[PDB]
Amino acid sequence: VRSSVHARWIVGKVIGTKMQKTAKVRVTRLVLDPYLLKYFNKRKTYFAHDALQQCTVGDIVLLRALPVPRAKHVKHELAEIVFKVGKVIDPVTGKPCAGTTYLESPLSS
Amino acid sequence: LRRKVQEGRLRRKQIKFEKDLRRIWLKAGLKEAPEGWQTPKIYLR
Amino acid sequence: NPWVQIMMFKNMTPSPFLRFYLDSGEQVLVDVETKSNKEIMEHIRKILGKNEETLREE
Amino acid sequence: ATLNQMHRLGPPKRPPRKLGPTEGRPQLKGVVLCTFTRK
Amino acid sequence: ELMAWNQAENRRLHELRIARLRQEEREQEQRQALEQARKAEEVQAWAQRKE
Amino acid sequence: DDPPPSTLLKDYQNVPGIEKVDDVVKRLLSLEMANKKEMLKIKQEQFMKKIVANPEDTRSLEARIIALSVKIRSYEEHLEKHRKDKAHKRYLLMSIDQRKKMLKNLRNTNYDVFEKICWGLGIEYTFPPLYYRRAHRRFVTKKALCIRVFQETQKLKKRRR
RNA sequence: ACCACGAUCAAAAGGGACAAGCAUCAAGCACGCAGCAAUGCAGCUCAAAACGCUUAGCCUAGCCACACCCCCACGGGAAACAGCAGU
Ligand SMILES: NC(=O)c1ccc[n+]([C@@H]2O[C@H](COP(=O)([O-])OP(=O)(O)OC[C@H]3O[C@@H](n4cnc5c(N)ncnc54)[C@H](O)[C@@H]3O)[C@@H](O)[C@H]2O)c1
Ligand SMILES: [K+]
Ligand SMILES: [Mg+2]
Ligand SMILES: [Mg+2]
Ligand SMILES: [Mg+2]
Ligand SMILES: [Mg+2]
Ligand SMILES: [Mg+2]
Ligand SMILES: [Mg+2]
Ligand SMILES: [Mg+2]
Repeated sequence: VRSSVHARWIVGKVIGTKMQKTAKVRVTRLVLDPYLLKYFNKRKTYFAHDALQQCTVGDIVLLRALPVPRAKHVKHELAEIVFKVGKVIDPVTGKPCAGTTYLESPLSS
Repeated sequence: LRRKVQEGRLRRKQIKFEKDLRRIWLKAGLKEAPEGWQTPKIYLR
Repeated sequence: NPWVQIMMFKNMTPSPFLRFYLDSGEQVLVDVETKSNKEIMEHIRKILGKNEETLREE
Repeated sequence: ATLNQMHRLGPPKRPPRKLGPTEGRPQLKGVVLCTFTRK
Repeated sequence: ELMAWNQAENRRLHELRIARLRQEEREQEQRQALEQARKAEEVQAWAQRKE
Repeated sequence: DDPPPSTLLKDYQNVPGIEKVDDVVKRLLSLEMANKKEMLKIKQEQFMKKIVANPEDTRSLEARIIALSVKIRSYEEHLEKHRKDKAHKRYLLMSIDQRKKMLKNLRNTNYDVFEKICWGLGIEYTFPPLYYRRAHRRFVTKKALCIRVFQETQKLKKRRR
């Protein structure tokens, strides 16, 4: 009722930043193979409005649907950056991390 | 004789390539080829 | 849950966790480190799963 | 083949069946041009 | 209330994590002390042979 | 730039009283009287001191990138003179690919160290092409014509409006 | 309802989903974005199959498409049973 865009909330990876104020994002969903009964990743490209140009190629972002499309292919906007590429903050402990190791120890605070 | 057939086929390939290239700029609206454009002969040494 | 987007990530944080995004914009974080897969299933069912009464009504 | 390869290739694609001398029809009408015998 | 309970469980697990991290920190401190002792002996011997 | 030939070897740079020795001993224990590998070791040590937070940790990804970059420079210097050495060309190409893989991992994990490594080693990180296909003559000519035709279409539209 | 409040039904428009074979159809050639606009950027799709050729009414309480042909029908060909019976 609040939007005409089908995909309301979607998480994706930024794969392009060559458009002005627009981020090209790759979104994967799990689709069942009817014959093999195994789930495979299916990819779809979304253009997300990024007014401040804070998105970098490789970061994981959350996209929220616009009330109406602002362009032919731009139907979403950047709600937040879930994982900045190479600058991940462990949501569980709130500490910076590099892969599977703590850059700052949780005990440090 | 296979030389004559092969060179005729190469000529026809070049003609087809030129025809496709012409189709593109004709559809784009340009009456003539791009200014200074000349189709190279890519299928002949 | 065919219409729910499920996405997986590997070796990006020191600990494993789940995050659920809701239509209102609320986010629910579930730490799963030191838990068994049954415990994770039961926890997510409890916090965000339709109870058996609602399913029977449906 | 692995499961990934089977998913990529998809279900087997049986080639279309070959039409025979009758072109997939029970019978055909014809006009006799010449009669002979073969060995 | 379900969200509140989930947050409470997260805090409980966080406290358990802090305890585990403290234990591991102490144990690793001791192990690092022993390994550094071996390293210091090796460095001393190597420096002496160079001299 | 290479270390000066007067610099001491990595193994004889912290010996006590190494500065109180004769000039002949200094020459004998310098890079001048050694092979290229000791010079490469000195280069690696200098890069580690300049870049990484813990120069003693040769186990980190940044240390491995520094070591492989020094090796890549050595292979390039070899191939400048040895232009027909196919084995060393292969080694250089594999080393470049491996360094790219390590740089990609570093970018994904630690962006600050990635930036520091890229600046220190003069490396320009490049994203891989999306498609791998031959750029044969027909395709190249056709793409050139399409770019041109777009340009005159733009000019004509600007004139129209 | 018919004083409308609104229900039911359902177009146009926006978002998503949606047949088969051929990759010896592998590149399409303007197919994107930003700005109130002027205009600026050079982008967009694609081997996870774009673009293209060929085949077929479909997912059947039924649905879609067509109504002699030129997709359309101002106009032209020309004079219409793919309504029932019938030739
Ligand atoms: N075609 C590509 O450019 C490309 C790009 C990324 C990934 N891939 C992956 O490579 C695998 C092979 O795909 P295909 O059967 O359609 O190619 P293919 O063997 O049928 O050859 C067609 C084109 O794809 C290229 N190609 C072939 N193998 C590739 C590979 N491993 N990586 C990149 N390019 C490759 C070839 O250079 C050729 O230009 C697939 O799993 C695909 O996902 C292919
Ligand atoms: K018609
Ligand atoms: Mg409609
Ligand atoms: Mg053929
Ligand atoms: Mg192939
Ligand atoms: Mg038909
Ligand atoms: Mg009609
Ligand atoms: Mg009739
Ligand atoms: Mg009729």
